[PDB]
Amino acid sequence: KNWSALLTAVVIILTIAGNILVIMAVSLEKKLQNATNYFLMSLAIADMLLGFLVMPVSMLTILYGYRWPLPSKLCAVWIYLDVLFSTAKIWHLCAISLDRYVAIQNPSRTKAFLKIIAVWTISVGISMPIPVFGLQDDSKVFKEGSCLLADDNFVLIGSFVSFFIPLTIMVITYFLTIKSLQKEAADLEDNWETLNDNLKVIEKADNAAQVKDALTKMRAAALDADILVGQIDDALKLANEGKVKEAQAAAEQLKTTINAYIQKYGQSISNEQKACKVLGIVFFLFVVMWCPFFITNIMAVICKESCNEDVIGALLNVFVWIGYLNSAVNPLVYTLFNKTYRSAFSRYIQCQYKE
Ligand SMILES: O=C(CCCN1CCN2c3cccc4[nH]cc(c34)C[C@@H]2C1)c1ccc(F)cc1
Ligand SMILES: [Mg+2]
Repeated sequence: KNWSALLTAVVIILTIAGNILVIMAVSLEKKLQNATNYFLMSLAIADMLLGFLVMPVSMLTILYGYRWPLPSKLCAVWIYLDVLFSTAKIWHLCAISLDRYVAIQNPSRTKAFLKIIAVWTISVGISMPIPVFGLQDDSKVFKEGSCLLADDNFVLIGSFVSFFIPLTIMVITYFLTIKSLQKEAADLEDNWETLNDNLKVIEKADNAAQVKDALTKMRAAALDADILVGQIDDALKLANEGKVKEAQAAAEQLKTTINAYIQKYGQSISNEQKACKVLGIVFFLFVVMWCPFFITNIMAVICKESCNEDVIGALLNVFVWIGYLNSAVNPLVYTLFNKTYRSAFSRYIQCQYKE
């Protein structure tokens, strides 16, 4: 036996215990019902299934010295589900990254479920050559009787199509979301300045022209950022007919609507930027905990006869469990950085499920 098998059992349990709680948070808690949290439930389904189906079999092969213990046609099915769940996880993290970017310049639950299912079928068919060709040829899924994807052309093209190019789309759209929110925070500090400057011009004004000019540029700023434009227009026609102090008074009625609207839109930018940061920790620890696998497995293919394929193959049996450990940690990120997730799990650990 191995103490490694003991450590893996913990990693199976943390994966199964943590991700069920994530599925229980998103299914039960009303504050986790947006589209991103629907993807994080679907991601936790991929994590829960990897802990149930893939990760205990990988522990079983640790116990048999990576000689495959099961039926030989269960190898390509096991590598298919292994590659499927993780490929779903990267295309999920890519879909979160992309859909938060598009949600800024397009301002349903069903729409989430069309996207999730599109990401699942993309992953079902990208991973489809593993049972199609590996069940017809044991040399694609076996190496010295070790079940592992043995064809280098599957490992090169599977890493490029299902790990490199979703990570590339992920890291672009994350950088562009970060810049979009920084422009949106800067656009609304700018319109806050144009509103607050013209409100102070109106409260100094002796003549109708200075109220009318300052409300015109207030009507411009509000149009750029919602329905207080009409209130600004109501005050615009008060200034237009010489009623200076009555237009000045109605701009003070603007100052209460402005502070409400600015602060509400200014809280949702810091909601978005908080949420972008938590997703970026999720994105980061996916790639970092799978980087030692993929880079070794491509340095496997580059120095093939040169390097020790039994050392490389032993590193990859360890590096696969760095990436399996990632399945457990997306729930831990949600405890640390989202009070709604931290509270939901808290209540479920106390067996308290009533909303
Ligand atoms: O496909 C995956 C997970 C890889 C993990 N699989 C585990 C089973 N088995 C191996 C075990 C031990 C050594 C091994 N060398 C080669 C392989 C292998 C093949 C195969 C790989 C994936 C896909 C997209 C992502 F974004 C992130 C991970
Ligand atoms: Mg100013």
